[PDB]
Amino acid sequence: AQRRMMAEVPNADVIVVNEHYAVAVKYDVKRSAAPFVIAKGVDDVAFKIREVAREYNIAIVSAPPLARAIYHTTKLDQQIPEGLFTAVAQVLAYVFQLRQRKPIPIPLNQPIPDDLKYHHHHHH
Repeated sequence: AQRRMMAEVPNADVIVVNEHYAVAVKYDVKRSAAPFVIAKGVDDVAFKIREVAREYNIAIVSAPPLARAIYHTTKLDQQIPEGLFTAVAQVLAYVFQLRQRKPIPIPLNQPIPDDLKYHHHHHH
């Protein structure tokens, strides 16, 4: 949650959002096979990421379990875990296929893996 992180949000391909979550995701294959997180924050920092993204016409999409799973499993400048690739790649496909405001609700097409979930859950 830095000015240095906030300066990177203009380079995002998408913000996955939804106590508030926002993760700014980039796909740049000359650097990494998997998308990577270039900004992330919760609550107010999440809304500052969103406001910058909207200023720069960067798609913001609501998929709450994906937003949370990315945030919990991916540090800044790190690739998302392999278990989230297909879900993020399908969000990216939708973003890239948009034609030339609340976030766009996108249904997930499969579950988020158990091992990337239950971050706040009290196990017995």
